[PDB]
Amino acid sequence: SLQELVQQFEALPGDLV
Amino acid sequence: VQFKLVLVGDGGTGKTTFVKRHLTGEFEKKYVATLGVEVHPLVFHTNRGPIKFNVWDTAGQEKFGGLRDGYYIQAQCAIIMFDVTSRVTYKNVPNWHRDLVRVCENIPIVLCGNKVDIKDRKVKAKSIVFHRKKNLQYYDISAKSNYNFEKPFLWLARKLIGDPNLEFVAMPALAPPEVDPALAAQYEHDLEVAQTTALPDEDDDL
Amino acid sequence: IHFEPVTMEEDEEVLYKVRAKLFRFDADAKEWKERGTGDCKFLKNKKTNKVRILMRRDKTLKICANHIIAPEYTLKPNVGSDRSWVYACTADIAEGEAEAFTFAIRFGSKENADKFKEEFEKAQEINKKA
Amino acid sequence: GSMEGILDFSNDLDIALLDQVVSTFYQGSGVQQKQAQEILTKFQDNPDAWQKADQILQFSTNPQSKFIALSILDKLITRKWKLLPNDHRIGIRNFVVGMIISMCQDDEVFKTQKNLINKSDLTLVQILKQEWPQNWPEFIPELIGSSSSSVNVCENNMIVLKLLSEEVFDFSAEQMTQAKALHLKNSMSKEFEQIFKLCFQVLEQGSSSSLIVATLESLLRYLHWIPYRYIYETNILELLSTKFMTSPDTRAITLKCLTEVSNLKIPQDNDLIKRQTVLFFQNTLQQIATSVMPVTADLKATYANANGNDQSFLQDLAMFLTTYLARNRALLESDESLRELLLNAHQYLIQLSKIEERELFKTTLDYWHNLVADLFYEPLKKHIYEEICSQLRLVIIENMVRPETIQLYKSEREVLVYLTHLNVIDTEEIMISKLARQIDGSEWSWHNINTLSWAIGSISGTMSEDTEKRFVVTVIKDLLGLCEQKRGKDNKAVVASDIMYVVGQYPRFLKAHWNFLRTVILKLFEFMHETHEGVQDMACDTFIKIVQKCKYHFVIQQPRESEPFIQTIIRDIQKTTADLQPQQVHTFYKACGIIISEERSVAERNRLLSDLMQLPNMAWDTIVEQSTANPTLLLDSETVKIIANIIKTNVAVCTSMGADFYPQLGHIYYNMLQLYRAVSSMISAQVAAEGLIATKTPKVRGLRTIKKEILKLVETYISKARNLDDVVKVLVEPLLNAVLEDYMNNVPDARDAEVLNCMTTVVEKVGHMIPQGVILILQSVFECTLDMINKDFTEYPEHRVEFYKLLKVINEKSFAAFLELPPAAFKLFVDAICWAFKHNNRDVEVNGLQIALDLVKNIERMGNVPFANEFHKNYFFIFVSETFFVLTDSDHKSGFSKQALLLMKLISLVYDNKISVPLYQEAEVPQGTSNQVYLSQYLANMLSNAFPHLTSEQIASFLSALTKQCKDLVVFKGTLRDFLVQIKEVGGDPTDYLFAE
Ligand SMILES: Nc1nc2c(ncn2[C@@H]2O[C@H](COP(=O)(O)OP(=O)(O)NP(=O)(O)O)[C@@H](O)[C@H]2O)c(=O)[nH]1
Ligand SMILES: [Mg+2]
Repeated sequence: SLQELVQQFEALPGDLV
Repeated sequence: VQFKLVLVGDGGTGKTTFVKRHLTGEFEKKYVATLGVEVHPLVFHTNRGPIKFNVWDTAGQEKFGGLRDGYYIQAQCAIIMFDVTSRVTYKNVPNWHRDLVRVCENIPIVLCGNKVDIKDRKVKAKSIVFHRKKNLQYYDISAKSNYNFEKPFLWLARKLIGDPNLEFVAMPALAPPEVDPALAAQYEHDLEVAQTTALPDEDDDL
Repeated sequence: IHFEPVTMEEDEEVLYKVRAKLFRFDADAKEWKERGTGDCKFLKNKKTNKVRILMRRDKTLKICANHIIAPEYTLKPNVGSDRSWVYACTADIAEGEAEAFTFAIRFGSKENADKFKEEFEKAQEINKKA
Repeated sequence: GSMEGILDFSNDLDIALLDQVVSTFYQGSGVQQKQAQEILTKFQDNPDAWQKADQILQFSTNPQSKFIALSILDKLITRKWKLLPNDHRIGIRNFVVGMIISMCQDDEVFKTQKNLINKSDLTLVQILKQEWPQNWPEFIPELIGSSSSSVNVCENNMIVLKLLSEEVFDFSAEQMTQAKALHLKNSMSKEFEQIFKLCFQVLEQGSSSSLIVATLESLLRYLHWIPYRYIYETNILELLSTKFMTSPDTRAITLKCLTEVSNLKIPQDNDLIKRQTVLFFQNTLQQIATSVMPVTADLKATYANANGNDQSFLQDLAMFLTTYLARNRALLESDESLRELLLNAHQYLIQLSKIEERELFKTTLDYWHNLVADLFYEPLKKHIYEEICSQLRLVIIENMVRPETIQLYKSEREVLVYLTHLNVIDTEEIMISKLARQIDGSEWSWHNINTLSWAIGSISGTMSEDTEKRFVVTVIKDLLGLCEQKRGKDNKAVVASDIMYVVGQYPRFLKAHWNFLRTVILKLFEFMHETHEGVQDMACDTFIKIVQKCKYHFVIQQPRESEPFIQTIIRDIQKTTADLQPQQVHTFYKACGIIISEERSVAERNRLLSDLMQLPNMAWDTIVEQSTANPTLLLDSETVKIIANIIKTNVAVCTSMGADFYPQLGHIYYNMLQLYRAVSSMISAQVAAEGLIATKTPKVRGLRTIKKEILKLVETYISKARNLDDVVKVLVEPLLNAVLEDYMNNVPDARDAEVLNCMTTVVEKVGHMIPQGVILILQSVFECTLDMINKDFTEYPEHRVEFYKLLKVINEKSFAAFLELPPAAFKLFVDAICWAFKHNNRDVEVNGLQIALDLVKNIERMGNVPFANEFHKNYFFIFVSETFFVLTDSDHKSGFSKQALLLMKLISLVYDNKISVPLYQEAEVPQGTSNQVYLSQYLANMLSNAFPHLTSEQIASFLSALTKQCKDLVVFKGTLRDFLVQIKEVGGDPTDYLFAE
């Protein structure tokens, strides 16, 4: 589930949208 | 609908500066010791209507004490002030409290540690416990940065009125008038001095 | 079945709003004295279309400035600040009866001060047109 | 000038005119009130007003006027009692005793003028402190006798005894001499047997609650000092813990009494004491459950409603429970019949801990800390409190405050860490549950998600690494899902910040998962371009926070990477920080400096430093060439700002690299000092062309910022330097040439106090290596700075503080610099030290006293040589009398301890024959007179003139004791305190100074 985490964390929008 | 408030504490703790801030918004940097007592009406606007405090700002220096505990007669609330940069002013809080409750046996009292804006705090938060057994409300405050500067009056207002949901509200703002050469040269003169007198505390954020 | 169950700013528009520190000049002591810190607002009355300055102190919300943005007022800089404006006021009613004051208003940055002057002059044109 | 009639003592005092002034002051307002105030102060402060006090108390109808009369009388009893003819002493006692008797008879007066009666009681107690029992042996017997005659007298006698106990045991330390305090304490101890009988009889028989409450209020004071047998060898605990807990009149005071009982000194090995300690706790909790509220009650809601005295009662209940359980809970943990009582008491505390009241929460939180710490170390205890600790976990988690409050967060974290060790599984379940209710929206709010994130972050390091891995992953996944769920920048910003807060709190997790750590850092870089308020500050603060703990993983070449990540950061640094404010860029560079310092290969560390500083060094090189060409270019605000930001960047990197920063400092050092001189000239020129007001202009303030940041950079490196040879040989020479003359030759308003601060650091670390440099520092800053600050205590506060810090370090590290001063300048050095004594500003006062102390030590180390001999002849008695002055003037109480230490040192020198030469002039006293005799003679004369109301016998005894005790600081200080009491009155007992035998 570690690769899942970085995947989902990367999707965190830097522009908040 | 007015309540007598006595304000006591050692000299130099900021009692008069605290009141002045509430009366005019000014921050006085000079220490001009109070002589005896100075009475100042102070009005706050609440959702329960206006409440007036008659603040008896007393002197903390013994040689200027005047009537001392004679100022406490018939007080309905009080603030005890000390200076978190001066351990001795906290050491004397029990003495101020003693002389106060011998005259006023059952009034709401706020304990205020002033000058928390200064980095080199000497009376640490964990050392301040005197209020617990005496049932005083305590607040860290700063008359300079306005930190919690309204809390003492809000808490007392709620106690004196008997309404814990009382809140400060915005006083009504009447429409101002849309308003002479005979006075022109006197403003252009006063304005010339004002421009050439530097605003204080220019390093301050705002 | 029927079960019975158990500020004088409303008529105005906010043109401009900025946080500022307001000073008044005490000519007797030749020093500036703070009068309040909080939101300074340009309020346009909907029935008259004329604009005023309304500024309240934080927490207590007490009024520390209330006066029309007269067309004759003039913003001058202060010698020790690039983010402040000085100007005389002939009738401010924050403390009761109208009274004359020499005000100084300071902001967080030079741009907010420049923007203030921009809006301050726009508002003057409006009070001119009426 | 109408109300001013009473101030004329030629004519008889017109009572009616007095009551007008008094009424105008208390009930009036405005100018008339203010004028009445001044008249009353002047009347009260008349040294004869006490004589007219008998008139007021008899013939005035205004209780305020009688109160004022007793205040005037109080000043007299306190300060001049022993100076009066014995006739007046007996008279004053008589009409105070009589006045109190009469007021207690008129039930109308006894109920209407409680203030006036309490003031008269206190005035009576002052007389007792002067006269009792040596001149009043029958007071207590006659008090007990009079009590039986009238309930009103009996009640007031309880008030008199309360005040007496307070004045003798609670507030005597600094108001009496040690001997007089002991005398009164012993006197009350002797006659307490009968005082207690009266008190216990009233409590067992009396009916009127006003008398009961007054007796219980006096009992509260007695418990501060009385022997424990009066409480445990009687039935009084039974009365307190049952009878008096039922009525709300007596409940408040009874609860306070039992709180103090829980603090009594008790045997600890008697098993019947333990029974009685258990018994009164059992009775008290029973009365609360039946008469006040059950343990299920919602005290949070009760406290918020604030009915009557509920708030004070719940506060006192918290104090009672925490006090008793902190000391006695072991008594309840072994007996199975006491288990319900133990857990009900703690359940009340659970309910109390939910009240929204910061200071009350801190009181209960302190107890919880006391408990969970004991359950962490004490065997076989934690199982007892499983259900209590489970509830406590939720209470702490839901009331977690922001970490940046700071003290309350640390206290909350400490308790919650303990609670996590005690049952990690239950803690994990609570937090996941709370998070699920944030996702389903049932408890969602900005405040609630922040509180939960702080709680989750506060327990890092308590779980096993494997459990933590699984827990952390679950939390981040959930939080990421919560962010996607929400819409709008504001909501997504709150959750994003909380995500980043949590990851920053789990560096062990980050250090084990590089791939993830890389993703976090790169995501923070993305947030550094987002302008939404708070995001950029959050991104930068998380960056440096992570770096501080994971730096090692940025400097190494991680497997499956082509280079250490630090190199990647420095490459895109322009792009990464392009949207940040200057202060945020500086934090970023500082964070990089943290990483670079982890590289201990010198050649690689210096290369990383060069690459990091590339942009500021290029900007620097450019403006250095432009600056030297067109010095007027520094009048451009933009150029000044660019320069200041370059220097601030060097300060930031230097702050985190310390000694490793030296190569970058060498790159800019010489041109930086040239710049320092160039901006210095411009400041001086602006002040010449526009006046001192120029120092307030933004132009000049920008220029002084450059100078101040240069000094800060140099100070920062030297304070952390390892190679002090290079500091001396390379840095100091140019620095002093650049700063000293500029400081000396600017007008006071243009001198930067930071120069003094920077010099203090130079002396601190290399002072012992540059004696000629220290001399140069004194010459350039000593006299001109002293002249700035020796006219008042207000002007130039920064220069004031740094001035005495600088003198302090020079006096410690390069005392020889003061020996080279010409005698006139050394005299100013002494004048400056004493000048520091007189400051109330702690920063100045403390250093002034320490300099004086270290200066005496420095002179003592020199031995019997001319300079030391000449120093004592010139300045010994100056330091003795200046120390005595601030010690006795009542305006420098904050420095008593250091004043006492300095005085003890001065006196010890003479009575150890460390001063080889006579301190007197040979014509002043017969030859052969020892310095001991002369010192005692000088001090006697000094105190006789400074305090002429003291008898020669007082002075002589005080000095004989102070001299004999100059090796025992604690006793020495006691004798000084006793002297400070005696100078406030007349007729102090000289034998008091024998208190220490
Ligand atoms: N830094 C800081 N200084 C303060 C603050 N409040 C007051 N001061 C300063 O403390 C000094 C004493 O102020 P003051 O109000 O006169 O104290 P006081 O208690 O009225 N003295 P007295 O009892 O003799 O009348 C002043 O110089 C004031 O500017 C504060 O909140 N922060
Ligand atoms: Mg004052």
